[PDB]
Amino acid sequence: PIVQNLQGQMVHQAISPRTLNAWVKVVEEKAFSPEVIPMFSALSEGATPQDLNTMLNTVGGHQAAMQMLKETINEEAAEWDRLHPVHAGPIAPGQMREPRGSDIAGTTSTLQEQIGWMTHNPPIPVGEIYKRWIILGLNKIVRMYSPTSILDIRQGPKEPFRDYVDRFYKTLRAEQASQEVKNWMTETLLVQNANPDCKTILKALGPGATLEEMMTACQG
Amino acid sequence: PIVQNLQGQMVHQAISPRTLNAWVKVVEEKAFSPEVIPMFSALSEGATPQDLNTMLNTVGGHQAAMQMLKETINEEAAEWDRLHPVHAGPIAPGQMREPRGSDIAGTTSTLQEQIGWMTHNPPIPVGEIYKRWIILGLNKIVRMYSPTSILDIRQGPKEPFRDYVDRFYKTLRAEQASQEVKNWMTETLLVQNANPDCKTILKALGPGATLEEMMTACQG
Amino acid sequence: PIVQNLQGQMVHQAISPRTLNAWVKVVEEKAFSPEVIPMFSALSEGATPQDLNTMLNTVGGHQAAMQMLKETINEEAAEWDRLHPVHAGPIAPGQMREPRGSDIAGTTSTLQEQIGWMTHNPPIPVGEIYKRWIILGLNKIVRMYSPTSILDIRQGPKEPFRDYVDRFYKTLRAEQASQEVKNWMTETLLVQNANPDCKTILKALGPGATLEEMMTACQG
Amino acid sequence: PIVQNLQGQMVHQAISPRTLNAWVKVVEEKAFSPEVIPMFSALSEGATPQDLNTMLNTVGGHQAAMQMLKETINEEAAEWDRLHPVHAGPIAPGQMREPRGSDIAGTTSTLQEQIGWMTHNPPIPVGEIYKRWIILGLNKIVRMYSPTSILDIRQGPKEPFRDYVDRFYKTLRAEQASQEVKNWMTETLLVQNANPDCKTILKALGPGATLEEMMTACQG
Amino acid sequence: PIVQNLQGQMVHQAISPRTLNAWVKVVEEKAFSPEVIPMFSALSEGATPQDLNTMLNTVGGHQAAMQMLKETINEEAAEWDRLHPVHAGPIAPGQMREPRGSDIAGTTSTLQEQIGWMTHNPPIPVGEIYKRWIILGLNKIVRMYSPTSILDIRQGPKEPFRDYVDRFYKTLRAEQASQEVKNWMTETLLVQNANPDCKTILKALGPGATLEEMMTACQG
Amino acid sequence: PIVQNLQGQMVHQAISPRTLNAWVKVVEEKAFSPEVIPMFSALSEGATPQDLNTMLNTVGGHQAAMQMLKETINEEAAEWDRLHPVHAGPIAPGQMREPRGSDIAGTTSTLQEQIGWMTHNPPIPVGEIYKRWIILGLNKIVRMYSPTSILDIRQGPKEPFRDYVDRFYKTLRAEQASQEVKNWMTETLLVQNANPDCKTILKALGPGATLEEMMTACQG
Amino acid sequence: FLDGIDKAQEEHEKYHSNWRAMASDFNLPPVVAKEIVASCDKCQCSPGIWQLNCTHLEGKVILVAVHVASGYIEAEVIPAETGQETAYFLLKLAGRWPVKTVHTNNGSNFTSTTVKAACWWAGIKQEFGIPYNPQSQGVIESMNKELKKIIGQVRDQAEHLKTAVQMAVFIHNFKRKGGIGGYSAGERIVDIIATDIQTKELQKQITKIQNFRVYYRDSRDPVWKGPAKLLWKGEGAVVIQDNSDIKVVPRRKAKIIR
Amino acid sequence: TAYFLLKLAGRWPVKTVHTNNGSNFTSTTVKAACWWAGIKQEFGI
Ligand SMILES: O=P(O)(O)O[C@H]1[C@H](OP(=O)(O)O)[C@@H](OP(=O)(O)O)[C@H](OP(=O)(O)O)[C@@H](OP(=O)(O)O)[C@H]1OP(=O)(O)O
Ligand SMILES: O=P(O)(O)O[C@H]1[C@H](OP(=O)(O)O)[C@@H](OP(=O)(O)O)[C@H](OP(=O)(O)O)[C@@H](OP(=O)(O)O)[C@H]1OP(=O)(O)O
Ligand SMILES: [Zn+2]
Repeated sequence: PIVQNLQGQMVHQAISPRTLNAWVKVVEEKAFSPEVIPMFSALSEGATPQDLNTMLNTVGGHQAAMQMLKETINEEAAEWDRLHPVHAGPIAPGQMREPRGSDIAGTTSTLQEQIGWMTHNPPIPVGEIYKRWIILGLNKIVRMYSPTSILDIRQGPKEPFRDYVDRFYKTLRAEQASQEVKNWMTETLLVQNANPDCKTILKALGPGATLEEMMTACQG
Repeated sequence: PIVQNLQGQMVHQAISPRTLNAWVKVVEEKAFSPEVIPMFSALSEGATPQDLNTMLNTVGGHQAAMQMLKETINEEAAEWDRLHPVHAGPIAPGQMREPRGSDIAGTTSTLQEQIGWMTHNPPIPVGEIYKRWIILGLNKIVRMYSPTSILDIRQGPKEPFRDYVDRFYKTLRAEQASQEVKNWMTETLLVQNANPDCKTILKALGPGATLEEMMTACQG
Repeated sequence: PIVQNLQGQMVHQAISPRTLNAWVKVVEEKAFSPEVIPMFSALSEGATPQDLNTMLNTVGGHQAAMQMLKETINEEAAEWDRLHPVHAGPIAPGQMREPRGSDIAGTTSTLQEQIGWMTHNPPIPVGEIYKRWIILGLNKIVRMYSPTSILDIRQGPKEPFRDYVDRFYKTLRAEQASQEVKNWMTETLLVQNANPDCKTILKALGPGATLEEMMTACQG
Repeated sequence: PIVQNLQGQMVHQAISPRTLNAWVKVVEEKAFSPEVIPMFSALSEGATPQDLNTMLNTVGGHQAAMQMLKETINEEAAEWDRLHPVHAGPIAPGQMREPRGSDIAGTTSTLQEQIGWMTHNPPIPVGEIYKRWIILGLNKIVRMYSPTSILDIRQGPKEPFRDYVDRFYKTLRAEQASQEVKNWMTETLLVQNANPDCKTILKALGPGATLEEMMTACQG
Repeated sequence: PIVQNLQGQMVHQAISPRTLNAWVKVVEEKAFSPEVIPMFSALSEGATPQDLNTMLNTVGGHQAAMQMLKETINEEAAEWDRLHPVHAGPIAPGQMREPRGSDIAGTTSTLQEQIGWMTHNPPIPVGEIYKRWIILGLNKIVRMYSPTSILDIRQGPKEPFRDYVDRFYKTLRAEQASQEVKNWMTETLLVQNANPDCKTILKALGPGATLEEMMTACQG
Repeated sequence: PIVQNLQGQMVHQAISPRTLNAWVKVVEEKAFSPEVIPMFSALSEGATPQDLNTMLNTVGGHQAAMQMLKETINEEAAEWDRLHPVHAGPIAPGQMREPRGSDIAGTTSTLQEQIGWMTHNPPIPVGEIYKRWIILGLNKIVRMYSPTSILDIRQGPKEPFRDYVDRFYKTLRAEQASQEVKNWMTETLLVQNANPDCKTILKALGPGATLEEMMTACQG
Repeated sequence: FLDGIDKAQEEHEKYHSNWRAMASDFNLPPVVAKEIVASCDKCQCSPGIWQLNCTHLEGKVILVAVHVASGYIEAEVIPAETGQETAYFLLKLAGRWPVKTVHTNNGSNFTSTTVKAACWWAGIKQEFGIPYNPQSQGVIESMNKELKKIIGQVRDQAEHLKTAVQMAVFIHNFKRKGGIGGYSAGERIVDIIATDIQTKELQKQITKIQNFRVYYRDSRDPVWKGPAKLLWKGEGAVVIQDNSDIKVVPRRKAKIIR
Repeated sequence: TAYFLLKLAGRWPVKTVHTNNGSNFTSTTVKAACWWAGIKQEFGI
């Protein structure tokens, strides 16, 4: 990617094979899950849009996700073009106009244009906008890939509650909702689907009982 | 490969053994597919033709494809000789002569004159031309290695729609054609060969429907 | 992370993929043993809070501990806000205003603000405060995953005392108490939960004898 | 090995353990197959004869091939000594006489002699000559280690043409001869040694057809 | 850890995760054997006491050894305090006072103190003193870990003397004594406790015989 | 290891963990064989005697050979002291006397003395003499570790000559003798210790020939 | 069929075994086993398969054919390595035993036009390569080496090579008792052929059944469901399949329509 | 406990196991494994 030098200006270098190998292996070994959402960002810091597309294209299988994210990239490019109108007229020497909807995706822009835009004054966060579009695509794809809702989780008749609440929280994180909805469901849903003994213990604890007391009470 | 020093100049370096080892192992462990096209292009960036042919020759197995791509390289060299005029006569000293069909293939050009071509003014991107020739050859090879065509795709009575659309897009990527016909196919063909229930569902959906709505409605 | 340049000044850098991959794999592989507490501080030194969040969010499963640490971070931020009054008024550039309960966690602060805080004179160890909050969260996670207390370990009738003392100290390091109580318990329980021959040797040695002489004399 | 210095004087460079480990593992792993010929030339670029000897002696087992290559090295060193005229006259400081048959092999010559020969103007390609000698030795070793001829390959009546052509080209590369004979055999034996149906298909296709045409026609 | 920069002053460096992982795995997997003592000095050259403490506390299991090492570190800190009286008075400008007993252990001193001490003129090798204390702890823990002494080892009549002399040397090197005492042991006990046939053969050969002729004397 | 800066001075550095780990692993998994002798010489270029002794002491098991090589080092140091003139009395400023018997072994001389000797004018190849002493010790060790002699090997009735000549050369390489007798014995008994059919075939081929013909005739 | 369909479905969902295994284990017709196997989303005749091998003894070629389900042996020495004699032996064994598929290995004489014509006339599908059964590869070679062991033992008491070889193969087929069961190879092969005849009688009985659209009612519900494909009728009940589900209903809760 | 039960089933044919009403013996994993293997359960000895 484009990273700083030792007390020098920003310079471009090829993507390290280790990074892309780790990305593709963690994509293939682990299914689409929320934990891959931040990891990708940690692997895409200061990366040009061309490098992002190169990393994206190496994914093998699950082409439906690729088509979904390409469609979302196209629609976001159209939104950016219509909200930020395409200015007309010649550009002064030493300057280039703002990247278009096709330019951010890298389909109609070369690496030299990306380098010029990234280091331009004022800076052009085209790569950051492409990264956030990819983040939105990943959010909707992990919404798609989640096979179960949050209202159909019930603890077993004698199943330990540890992994039950663990998977409940795991499914809750993959749910696209609001903060207050999450608070309500973590206040009410978990107690309505528990084993009778420690669920009545929780009902005795009353509202506001944090998970530490609830887990120390449901012991055994 | 040719690499730039930190705030320095362009210098040649030997190929790291890990890069070629990863290339050969990913070639031998993964069957030929379009996703190997970016993987090859992300590793051979800024590489002399000598490195390109050493990486190409180290591949073990499927040597019929190697012979086919060598034949296409030879025919592309002939095309370059026949369309780009051959500058007859001895060029004046101080300027590197026009690369031949063998020179671009690396079969007769040593590393010293390759570096001279790299540092010539104006720069001569012979390595990029050879890389694009290799890309075309690999496209022909992956076209050859396509297990089946695209018009015979049919969703089984018990086949899930997810796997059906995944393999449909896999074969669509495996198809070599223009973007317009790709759009026409992805807009018309997939709905024709689906299961009757989802066929009627998509017919009720009508035209101008994104694939996310189709896949959400086809569930069950 | 924040790495000092070669005979230069401190410059910001992103977390290497190898370090985060090793951290996540070592966290997910075996268990939430107390030994993760030192190794964490061996991988998150001089790191901005957002990179701490990125390393935190990559954990696979075990979301109950994640909720625990998030709630403890929120309550500690509230305590920090209530104990330290907000400094209002105009703020000079280069030295930004006091961070809030959301700025310390980095959920609202950006990279530039964190860099400014790091380079601010007087120094702002907000990253260190977040790290020590994470240390407390890890301590209570170890408490959550502690199999049992120390008050029930009894040496076997024929079990060698080596494994007994080893597991006693293993449980002791996971205990949450003051140092004086730990010294008292390691002085008392060891002699009160031993085999008859080892305990008679201990009482022959009398009080004030360290474990060295104890387990060199109880040998045989 | 001998590494060029950035606008300075070249100096000896230590051999990385990665190259030795990779070389020994790839040698011990699969076979004395032709694919080791390029790999070796990728792991010994610009290496001193001492480095080549060190790489040679690292192998374990299969000492018969080592004896073969040692005998060939001895005979070709004798040939080089008998063809190259013996240097006569005083040797000025900063220069050295032509390396002996034992010196090119590196058995007796020290690293200082190799450095002096490299820094001599014009440089003596002793390393390149020894490398091509090793290449010839490996070629004849692979010739010995091929347990099949080119004229004995038969295609089963229901055997696909794919693996037939694959093995045909494997044996073609395993066989060493003039290029014209290789072209003649790959043009004649391919059609002449196939199943009757595809044989008549190729006869209908006519002579000089590219292998892509025949492989597409023989399908079915 | 602490590494001098090329053409520059010494600068603090973060701990390599691979080094820590290799250290912890080699400590946990093989044994508490003497050969790990030199390896420690290979992985602890030029490091702050905090680095040594982090390396020590990351080990899993064998917590009795860790407690013993901590107690010996405390007693050596007390010894350092008693040998070097606590100098009172104002701190010299730019010259921090010598580390205390708790300062060498690093439990009460921030990293900046060690950073200043390492680069201070004259240099203060407090880290080397801590390393030597750890070496003494390793010596005593490997002494107590040895299950058998050297005065009771006996050779069975139904096995070759190879493994007997091997284990004799294992026990000899596992015990800490003067060099002359070790020479006397390897001169007397190697022949005073052998099999009778080999004992008589060596008595016939006479004293002052090397181990090579000793082992080649009674083979089988 | 101590290394020379490009167009600069000679700076001492610590041994990389990779080299030591590879050395100990290859020692463990590849129990003493001739091919390990070059390996050490590939992993000890430009290394101080302290580094050599450190990597020597890290070995685990087979301490009888370690004591043998230690004794040979001591006796070679005594020989060096008794042969090379030992100088005493005043020492010229800016220079130090040559290393003694204890200094070359590294038992008494400090690392700074080795650093000064390596950079001295003229340089002192004490490290290389210690390396060649270790080479001689390893040669005698591998001579000791020979499973059997070289004149007793035979070929089984159902044993192909391939692995027969392989083991013959493997055992022959483990012989420390002159090259002339090696050539004499490898030309006569290599057929006298084989199966009668190929024996008579080789005898009919003529007394003595190139081994390639003798192995091609013996094929099958 | 006493609730064995549910057991077979559970066993195929947990193991996905061969249809014949379920048919033999639960005493069911092969049709229900085949339909249960086809119901599996990840899934899609041992008698009558013979294996041929060639060996060299006393400087002469001997061809031996062996069955897979029973291991019955036939062997003959051929004066000269020609495809005509192998074709003759193939047609003779076709005219002596019911052969459906001839499996062999790679061979120049096996790919002759004469043997191809001979097998095309008989309507027997021939192939060579990996054995059809994933197991019992070593059975053929073990039997061949047992025959090779016994021919050398019985050669001294015979005057001709062919007579000795035939006597040895006769002893191996008849006068050599095995392990489990402990009887002749002829007995096991005739039992296999008899069970094949019985299964073909079952097949023709199923062929007697046809479309015969049948409606069904369950648990005396007021509604009538269907149509459902008829599988079998007997013992006062009818077993049918519909929507990849096989169930047995009493006759009083069903109707049959021509 | 379920792991040991499935291992012993894989090493020997078991049709019935006699255990007490312990939580480990009646655990969800053990019950699932024994029902998958078709092994009858009897509580009380
Ligand atoms: O190629 P291998 O023989 O399998 O060895 C690899 C290789 O290390 P080396 O290049 O030093 O041999 C990996 O490095 P990369 O190829 O990923 O760059 C390394 O991975 P990390 O360096 O990222 O740790 C991996 O270690 P691991 O298996 O723990 O992932 C390690 O394998 P070994 O540890 O078995 O040598
Ligand atoms: O420590 P060195 O012997 O000089 O080798 C390093 C080391 O790689 P290994 O640990 O696999 O040997 C670096 O990894 P870190 O120690 O920084 O984690 C790696 O850096 P990357 O991980 O970014 O690849 C670097 O490679 P580079 O110089 O390209 O940055 C590579 O040096 P070599 O590639 O020369 O062996
Ligand atoms: Zn199935």
